[PDB]
Amino acid sequence: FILGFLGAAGSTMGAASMALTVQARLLLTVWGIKQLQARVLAVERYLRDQQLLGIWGCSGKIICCTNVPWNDSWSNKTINEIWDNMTWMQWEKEIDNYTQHIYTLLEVSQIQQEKNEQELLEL
Amino acid sequence: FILGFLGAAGSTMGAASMALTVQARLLLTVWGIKQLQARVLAVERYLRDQQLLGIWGCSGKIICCTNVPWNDSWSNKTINEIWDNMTWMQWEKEIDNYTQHIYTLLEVSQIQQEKNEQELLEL
Amino acid sequence: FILGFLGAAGSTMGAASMALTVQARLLLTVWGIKQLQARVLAVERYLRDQQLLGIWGCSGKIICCTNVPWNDSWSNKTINEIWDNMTWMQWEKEIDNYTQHIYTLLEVSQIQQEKNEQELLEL
Amino acid sequence: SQSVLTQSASVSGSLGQSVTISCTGPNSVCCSHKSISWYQWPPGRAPTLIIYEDNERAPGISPRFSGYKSYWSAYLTISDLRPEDETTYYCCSYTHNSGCVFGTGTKVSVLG
Amino acid sequence: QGQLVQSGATTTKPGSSVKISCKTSGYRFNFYHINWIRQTAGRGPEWMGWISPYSGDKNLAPAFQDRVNMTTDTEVPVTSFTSTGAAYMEIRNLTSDDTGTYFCAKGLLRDGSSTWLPYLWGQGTLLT
Ligand SMILES: *[C@@H]1O[C@H](CO)[C@@H](O[C@@H]2O[C@H](CO)[C@@H](O[C@@H]3O[C@H](CO[C@H]4O[C@H](CO)[C@@H](O)[C@H](O[C@H]5O[C@H](CO)[C@@H](O)[C@H](O)[C@@H]5O)[C@@H]4O)[C@@H](O)[C@H](O[C@H]4O[C@H](CO)[C@@H](O)[C@H](O)[C@@H]4O)[C@@H]3O)[C@H](O)[C@H]2NC(C)=O)[C@H](O)[C@H]1NC(C)=O
Ligand SMILES: *[C@@H]1O[C@H](CO)[C@@H](O)[C@H](O)[C@H]1NC(C)=O
Ligand SMILES: *[C@@H]1O[C@H](CO)[C@@H](O)[C@H](O)[C@H]1NC(C)=O
Ligand SMILES: *[C@@H]1O[C@H](CO)[C@@H](O)[C@H](O)[C@H]1NC(C)=O
Ligand SMILES: *[C@@H]1O[C@H](CO)[C@@H](O)[C@H](O)[C@H]1NC(C)=O
Ligand SMILES: *[C@@H]1O[C@H](CO)[C@@H](O)[C@H](O)[C@H]1NC(C)=O
Ligand SMILES: *[C@@H]1O[C@H](CO)[C@@H](O)[C@H](O)[C@H]1NC(C)=O
Repeated sequence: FILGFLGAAGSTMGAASMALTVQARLLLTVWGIKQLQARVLAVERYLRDQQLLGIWGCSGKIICCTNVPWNDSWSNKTINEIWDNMTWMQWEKEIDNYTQHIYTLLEVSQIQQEKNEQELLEL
Repeated sequence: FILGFLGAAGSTMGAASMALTVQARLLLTVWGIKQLQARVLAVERYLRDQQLLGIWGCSGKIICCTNVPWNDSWSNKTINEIWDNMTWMQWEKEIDNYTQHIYTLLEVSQIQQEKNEQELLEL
Repeated sequence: FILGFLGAAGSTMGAASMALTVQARLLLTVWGIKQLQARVLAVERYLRDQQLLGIWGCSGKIICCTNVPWNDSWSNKTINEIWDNMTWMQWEKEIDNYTQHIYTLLEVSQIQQEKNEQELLEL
Repeated sequence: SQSVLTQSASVSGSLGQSVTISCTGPNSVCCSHKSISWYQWPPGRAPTLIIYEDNERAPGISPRFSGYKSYWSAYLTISDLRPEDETTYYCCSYTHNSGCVFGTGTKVSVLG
Repeated sequence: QGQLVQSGATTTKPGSSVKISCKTSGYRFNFYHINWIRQTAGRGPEWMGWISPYSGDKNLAPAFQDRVNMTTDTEVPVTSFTSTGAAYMEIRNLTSDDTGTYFCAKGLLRDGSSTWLPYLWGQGTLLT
């Protein structure tokens, strides 16, 4: 295999982008109630993720390319000084402000993609 | 943005079909128990919808075209007098009887699609 | 319709592979607690299945072909003496040992597929 | 009368036959840059919309009625003449944010 | 799919002004424009103008601009898809050339390119 579950947490994003299905598997009365509570919460956070992947056209993807051009206002950094230097945790602390802005940009591109796809299959 | 969450409830189906991801986001001890109960029920109704979209080949779609020809027994109305006149709520009150019949028609078309797709990739 | 829900349990795999959406539909205080418990458990086992179909590239498929070549160590049996003879229950009792090995083979093929697909759309 | 949109004056037909009524004006009201609406209109009473957008019928309109618009004139044909077709018919040019520029009428007689 | 009943047959003399009513029922009055047409003994049909029971918008032909007083009420909801409203039609410099039958006409659709096309007509009112 590879390193394991989160084993590339302090690794470069280039090596960490490989084998992402190791963290895609393990993502899914006082004792009984507090055990069932965590069970329902787990399904919620997971579904919230699949929900996002669905309304982005990535439902069923681990690596998913899109249409939204990378705005340099988010980060004027090269592909090289990101994927061969910064770790995934460092990176999204830098995109932390712009993460809720890109999320909106991905939904319009999926809604304006099937809207066009609808016109395509009208012929 | 657009009007918001259900903002096109009394709007024409043509304008309402645009920006459907606004109602795709917000779709997912006496107080504690009655709060957790609503939490489990929500995940159920949502999954029942994604379940249907899956066994229709639309898993991950907002607008999804299919194969089933529109039977005029359901409604002999033009595309014009629907998408530029009736609101989405008016429409499905008219298709209310035939909704559980079309649901069956969509599943056979997805089962008889991958069955053929199976023969395709045998070559 | 066809036979119904599991109606092809003792039928040949060839006939049973047809109309698989009949078992894809019906898959999803002492009384209240033991009723809600089964409700949360159901969503879990179901999601575990969709979770697997997702990290296999089959998210949204009923019949899904892949890349992994069929190792004869699992079973040196012909396509004929399987799909026209053994029932689905007989079959997976024979693959029972190798089922957790193939599951791993399907995830690498999906991770090493989008990894290549990423390079494809770089041009 | 001052209508800039002329029709085929008057025309007649026989039971079981089909008719056709023209409709054309100058480059200011016809046709490739304007819709056309056809109205059945008994004398001084309640009219009825027959065809809008050149070839689309109103709800319930019998399939006999038909339309066609070339770059200089639009035509209204009445397939299978039934006895209840004795009246006058007018056209109209219009866009989305304009008004109905009506026609000069074409009384139709189905005597037979 | 509803009725558009108007006023009676009120005949005045030149220079004056006449009010014509147009009460709706059986259809959401706010969803479709209200057009006003007439057929005078001297011309054929003539389009006067429409009004929006929702946008409050007015668009009349330049032939009837500085003469028409066109207004509407506000629909009284009967059901979720039904209502009852009324449009009003007045004219300024009235003559005997304007003598003819007048009606109101509910629009055709709510969107597209044929939204205001006078589809559903009233009953007719004879002027001077
Ligand atoms: C609630 O429900 C009501 C009624 O159902 C909806 O209102 C109707 O909306 C439709 C579509 O949006 C309208 O049809 C359009 O009409 C315009 C005409 O507007 C133009 O002309 C007017 C007169 O000349 C003029 O007033 C307009 O100017 C602006 O200013 C006014 C000020 O009042 C403003 O109200 C206008 O909105 C304008 O912004 C304007 O110049 C016509 O142009 C449209 O055709 C175009 O668009 C369609 C696609 O929509 C396209 O196919 C065409 O080719 C063309 O490009 C279209 O016919 C209708 O007039 C409205 N009113 C009714 C039916 O009474 C309302 O939208 C609903 N709201 C919600 C939130 O659901
Ligand atoms: C980048 O984002 C800013 C807002 O954060 C926006 O104003 C600007 O137009 C964007 N530029 C590009 C090229 O997308
Ligand atoms: C996010 O916003 C805060 C506002 O206080 C700012 O201090 C911080 O630098 C911003 N982060 C980035 C990555 O721009
Ligand atoms: C339409 O549906 C009816 C049953 O509701 C069926 O008998 C008929 O064959 C169908 N017609 C078409 C053209 O699909
Ligand atoms: C549905 O069936 C009921 C049976 O009582 C009938 O009254 C109703 O009109 C039907 N709806 C449609 C849209 O046909
Ligand atoms: C079959 O599986 C065995 C382990 O079970 C492995 O050693 C062998 O290389 C595999 N052969 C092929 C052809 O995949
Ligand atoms: C699985 O392993 C057990 C080990 O005890 C063995 O007895 C059994 O035959 C194996 N099953 C298959 C199908 O090889």
